[PDB]
This record gives sequence, structure tokens and C-alpha cells, in this order.
Amino acid sequence: AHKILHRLLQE
Amino acid sequence: YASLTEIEHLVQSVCKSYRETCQLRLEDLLRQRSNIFSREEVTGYQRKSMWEMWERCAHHLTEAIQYVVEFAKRLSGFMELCQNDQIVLLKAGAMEVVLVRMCRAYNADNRTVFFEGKYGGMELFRALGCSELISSIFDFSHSLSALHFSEDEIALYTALVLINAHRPGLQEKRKVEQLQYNLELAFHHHLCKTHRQSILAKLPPKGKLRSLCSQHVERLQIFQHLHPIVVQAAFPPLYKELFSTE
Ligand SMILES: CC(=O)N1CCN(c2ccc(CN(C3CCC3)S(=O)(=O)c3ccccc3)c(F)c2)CC1
Repeated sequence: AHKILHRLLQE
Repeated sequence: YASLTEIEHLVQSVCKSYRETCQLRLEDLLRQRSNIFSREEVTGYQRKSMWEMWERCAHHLTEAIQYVVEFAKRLSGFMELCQNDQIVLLKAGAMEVVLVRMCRAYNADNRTVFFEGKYGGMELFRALGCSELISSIFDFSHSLSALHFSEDEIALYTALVLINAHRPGLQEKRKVEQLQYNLELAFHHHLCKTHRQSILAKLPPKGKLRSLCSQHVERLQIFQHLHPIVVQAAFPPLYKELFSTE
């Protein structure tokens, strides 16, 4: 998978 | 920042942010130094498949990176940057911070690193098939060990490793330049007050950390080529986003 950072930052 | 009060507020803010995201406490890491892998266990680690050993290391690295993300999230000034730049900084910086963070879990007296509940040497990672990368990292940790970093110093240096204005892809370079400067002012102020400015000339270059991250990616691409299904099936998503670049 990918685009994990975005999810981690928005939380 | 136009006063010592403000800069000293930044110092403490950054230290506090590191404390709340250090993953493993310094006390805990020191209290486990006599807990070293036996030769039976070492031989067991060496007899593990290359792909499982890569998988375990990838999992632990990714776990470590999550705490670097949270450090960054709690870092004064970082969340006010646009997320594009937050992602540019973390893509290029996360691994580096972890490499610097790793010297706390490294024992210079016997040359062992804390890994899966015990301390082990370079030979513990022989199954990976990337001897140079391992030696380099162990040497990198060994030379940081020689500086006897305090927790405060670690925090400020890692903040500066993360907040680097010269990363390609930054849309707000000037904003990142300003943050860096303030963190640099804080770091140097702390070192001045604490009579520790001598370590400045002993910090390794920006090129050294980059050389270590470059190597990590090289070796992954070689492993990726041999076990592409394991990378897809068995590696952490965040690891692949940061390093696999497919
Ligand atoms: C915060 C803290 O103190 N810790 C303890 C050390 N911990 C750790 C991380 C990665 C590796 C694995 N890697 C290095 C260690 C020598 C090999 S690595 O991620 O750089 C790597 C992964 C895959 C291939 C080669 C190296 C490892 F063993 C431990 C991170 C968390």
C-alpha cells in the first residue's frame, strides 16, 4: 500500500 | 525569536516533544545492556531466511518511524507548514532521524544494538545479505556514541535533521528556512549554556546520513528484485511508501 503519511498526519 | 526567553522556550518545547515520542526510554535501554543474545540464539538469527529477516527489520523500522512522525507532529512549527512540505520532510527525514535515534540503543563497549528484547552484534544481521549497510550503520552509531549525547541534545539535533530547508520539493522554502534557523539558534544556545559547543565540529556531515539512506534504498531494490511477492505481501505499507518507490 501507499499514502500512509497523509493519513498519519491528518489524525 | 528576538530574546533568550523565547529561544529557551523552543529548547524546552523540543525536548518535551522528544520525551513524549522517544519510543524507548533511556533508562530501559541501559537497564537491558547485560541482556545479550547467546550464541545459540545468534546462530538461530543467522539461519533465518533472508526474506523473513528483511521482513522483521522492515517491521521494526516502520514501527520506529511512526514515533518520528509523531515527534514531527508535536514539533513546534511543523504542523503550520503545508502538508506537501510535511510529507517532503518526512519522506526524506524519517529514516535519518531513526538512524540518529538508534545510538541510544547502541552499546559502544561491546558494539551491540537493542533488537527484539536483547542486545546483539553485526553478525546477528548476516542473513540480510547487506554486510556493508550494516557495518556502516554500526559505525555511524559508534561515532555518535562517542559524543555522549544527552536526551536534550538528541532532541534538538533530530529536530534539525527533520527540519532541513534544502530538501528538494519544498513549496515553502523560506518558511522552512525560518524554522530551521530558530531550531539551530535553540540547539546552539543549549550547547553554549551547557558548555558543549565542542561537539559541533564532531557531528557527522549531512552527506553521511544521506549516504546511509541511499544505501538502505539500494539494498531494498536488490531484495525487491529477488522477492517481489514478499515485499507486496509481507512488508509494511508505510515502509513501501517511503523506500520501495514503485
Ligand atoms: C528508538 C530505538 O531505540 N529503537 C531501537 C532500534 N530499533 C531498530 C530499528 C531498525 C532496525 C533494523 N535496521 C538496522 C539495525 C542494524 C540494521 S534498519 O532498519 O536500518 C535495516 C532494515 C532492513 C535492512 C537493513 C537495515 C533495528 F535492528 C532496530 C528502532 C527503535
